[PDB]
Amino acid sequence: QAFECTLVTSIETGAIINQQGACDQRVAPASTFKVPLALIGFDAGILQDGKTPAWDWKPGTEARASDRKTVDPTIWEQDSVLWYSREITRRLGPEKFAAYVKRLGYGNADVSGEPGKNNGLTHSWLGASLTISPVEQVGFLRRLLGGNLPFSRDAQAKTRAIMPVFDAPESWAVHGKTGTGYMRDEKGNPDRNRPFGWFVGWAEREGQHIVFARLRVSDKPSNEPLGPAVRDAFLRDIPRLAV
Amino acid sequence: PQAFECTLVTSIETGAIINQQGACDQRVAPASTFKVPLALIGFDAGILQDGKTPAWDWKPGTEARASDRKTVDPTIWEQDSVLWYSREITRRLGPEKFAAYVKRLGYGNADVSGEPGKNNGLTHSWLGASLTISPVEQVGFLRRLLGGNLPFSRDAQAKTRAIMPVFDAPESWAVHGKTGTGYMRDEKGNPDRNRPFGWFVGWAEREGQHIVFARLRVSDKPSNEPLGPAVRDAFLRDIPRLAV
Amino acid sequence: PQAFECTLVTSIETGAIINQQGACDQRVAPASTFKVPLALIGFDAGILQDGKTPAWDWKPGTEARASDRKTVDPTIWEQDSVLWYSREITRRLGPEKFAAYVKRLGYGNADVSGEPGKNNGLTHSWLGASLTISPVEQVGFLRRLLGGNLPFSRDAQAKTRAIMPVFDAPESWAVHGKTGTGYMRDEKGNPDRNRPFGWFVGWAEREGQHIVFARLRVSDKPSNEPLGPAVRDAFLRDIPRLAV
Amino acid sequence: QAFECTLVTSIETGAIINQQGACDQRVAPASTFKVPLALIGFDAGILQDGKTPAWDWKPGTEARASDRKTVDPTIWEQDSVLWYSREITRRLGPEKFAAYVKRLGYGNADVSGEPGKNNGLTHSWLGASLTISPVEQVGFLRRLLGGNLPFSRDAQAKTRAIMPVFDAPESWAVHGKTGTGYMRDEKGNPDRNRPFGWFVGWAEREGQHIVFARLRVSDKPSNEPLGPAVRDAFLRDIPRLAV
Repeated sequence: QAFECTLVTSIETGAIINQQGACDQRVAPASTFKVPLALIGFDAGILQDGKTPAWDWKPGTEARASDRKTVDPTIWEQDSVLWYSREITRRLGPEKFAAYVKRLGYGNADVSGEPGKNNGLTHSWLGASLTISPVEQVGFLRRLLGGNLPFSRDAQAKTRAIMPVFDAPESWAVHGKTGTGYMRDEKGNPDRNRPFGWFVGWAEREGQHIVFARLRVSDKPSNEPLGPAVRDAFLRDIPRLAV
Repeated sequence: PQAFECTLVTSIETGAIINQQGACDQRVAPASTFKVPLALIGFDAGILQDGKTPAWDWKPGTEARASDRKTVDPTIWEQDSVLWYSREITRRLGPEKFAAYVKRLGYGNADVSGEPGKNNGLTHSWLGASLTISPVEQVGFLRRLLGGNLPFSRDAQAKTRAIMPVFDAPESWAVHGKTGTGYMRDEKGNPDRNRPFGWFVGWAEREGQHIVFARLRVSDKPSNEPLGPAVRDAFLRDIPRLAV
Repeated sequence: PQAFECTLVTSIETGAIINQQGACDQRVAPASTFKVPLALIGFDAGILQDGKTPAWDWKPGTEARASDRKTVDPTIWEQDSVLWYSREITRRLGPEKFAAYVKRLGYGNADVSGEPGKNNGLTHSWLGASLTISPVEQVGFLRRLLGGNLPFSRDAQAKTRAIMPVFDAPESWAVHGKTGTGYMRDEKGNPDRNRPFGWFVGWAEREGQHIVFARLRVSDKPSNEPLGPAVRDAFLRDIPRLAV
Repeated sequence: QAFECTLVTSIETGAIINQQGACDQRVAPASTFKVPLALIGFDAGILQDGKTPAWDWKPGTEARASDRKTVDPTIWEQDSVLWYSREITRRLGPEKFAAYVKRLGYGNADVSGEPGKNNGLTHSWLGASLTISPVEQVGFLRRLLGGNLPFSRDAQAKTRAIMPVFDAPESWAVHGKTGTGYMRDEKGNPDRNRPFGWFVGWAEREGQHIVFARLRVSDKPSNEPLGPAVRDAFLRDIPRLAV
């Protein structure tokens, strides 16, 4: 159980450009969920623009030691700061959060979490219940770029605006979000020996517009976060993959 | 008690024990976890300046591993083995300074005189010749190092922490740890390749949460793999659950 | 301002200007510094393969100086004059491929339609018939070429860089540059042999240090020698000073 | 302002075999200074043998783009790698460097650099203060080959052992070091239009040992480094000159 899936699709044509692997295995989105959660936050009025609201880290909430303590939506997409996402879902509540996710048609749309643990608002996108496949990531991103999601066009445009931007060889302008996670073991604990990494988003060059998702599931531990390593490998591969 | 494993995890913010398996008071040679206090001694004594200085070169007379015959700075010294770099620090210190520094630290039994009749205190004391330390004493030393509370300059303590190898772990943890490997001494001061042991000691941090740990595994069967790396990989896998 | 000189030098590692003399936005014909983008277009279109392929022969019906009536490959083509080799590349492209390639490059004004009524877009556009570019636009194009950041395959960009002429300079610099020579157009689109101009554009590299440059001299007196080689030799002499 | 000097001397006699020009004009040794600096490095313990120490190029230091990034004393004499020589002098410090050169009696023995620039440890042998004539180069090399220099014979033997080796016509075995530099203009900047090239060393064949130095100072720019061209010309000339 260790693989890598890559799906590259033309937005204009809709046709497959490049597909490696079956691309239908569902795993937790990890922090690629910051893209649909940003859309939900902007639509609900919790998030306002790229700089509003700026929240301060509170003791007792989870964040990396390298994370910045004052976070706005733009920095939220760059750092880990799991508490920022958890504050958004807390302000939504269980019922608004579940209905929002069902309106998105995002993966299995299961944010109830683990049964008997009441962790749907804090862990569902980390491995507690919510899963999504590379083909469904692409399906969601295509709908986001076409303005077709049942969310306000203002919230959709702001979601695209805080997406991290990267430069790829051969003049490809890439907008993408990384995600790092770990498969659960028997007891339901994160397994450091089974990391997985996402890189999803879209890219443009001249007239061409593409949308992609790369997923790599490993069965050996990684010293670095796997998400950034998957992204770097994909940024190097994207000029060859898009021809 | 021929074969055992001990784990001690302590919270910096509260001072309380988070998790303890075993008695954790069995004293054993530090065996290259000693690079943590030796780095502190080096920075304080002026022998070391920063993570890139001094960069010493291996010389043909000095015995070393094949991969250790190169230029080495304090950062590389902590990442790889490079035993000769450690021995160059103690050679510059001398026996009197080295004994006074370790005694001032209260590090284990603070005995770096080596084996009597062999004059190997500067070269083998932390490898099994005299110096021993327990997991609870290692956590005690690490706890004061993190707070800048050892009787040394805060600058030297900060530089020691900065060259510690870093590892990523689930649930936003970042682990700064040093491994160690060796063999238990026999009935009369000699290695016993049937009783290997492994260390992994250090600290781990999230935002507003710091913990200090020491893991010691002593076996009664030989092992192909060095025990240090195996102990580290298992602790990094366990630390998300041992921390809550 | 009929006569002037402009020099722009930019750092790749930082993206910042190192040295600028003059405004550097005056557009003139590239005049065989266009061999750099035309080589890129040639490699990308499959017309050119590598530094030695294809080797085309001059044929008796073709305009050329005495020294250019021989076998020519891309390496020789960038080293020597050989205007007919450039004309053979654009003939194989055709007007619509040539115009789209230059527009895809964003090279200067991207106008290769030539002088209206003369149908010389494929033969004279980069020699003063339509296509113009400024020193800042030369540096911008060369900066992207050096990083493989033009909208072409990294292979074609690498082969374009490999056939650039190389010159050595003091302080361990190696300069990869292309010269250019021509005359300014007059009031009604005709050569003004009293206003010669010279280019020297390219990049220079030391270990871990890359810079991109363009120097353009426009005169108002007829020159003894072609101006390209004179601008080059002066720039090669100046580059150690301008780079620090 | 432009000339070429060549001095060829016998070891068995000390007598001149061939001399073209006056051979007393002093110019900067450039990287023929790598021969005396190698002797200083082995004697001071900074250098150990042909393969130790191996240093790595660090960003911000000067080297040709074609130079290898990992250098030992053998490769040091073959590539340019100005940073390798500069690291050697930095470990000596200003006083040990000047005292070593003074004990060597090398040219004008002036490594203080230009006044006000404090570049004695970085530019003195490139044109900032240190100069040497062809006859002084032969004088130094003759004392190196005889073991006469006031340095350990271990250091002397290792300096000779890393000297580049070339094959010359008519069975001449040549040990030579190349050097390339540029005369300074008014403000002390290197003048590309006034390059100069060294080739110095010794050569052996049957029962004949010769020492030589060739210097060409030009007043027109050189297409390639002058040093290698001077060496190639001298290797062609050496069977006729030693006759």
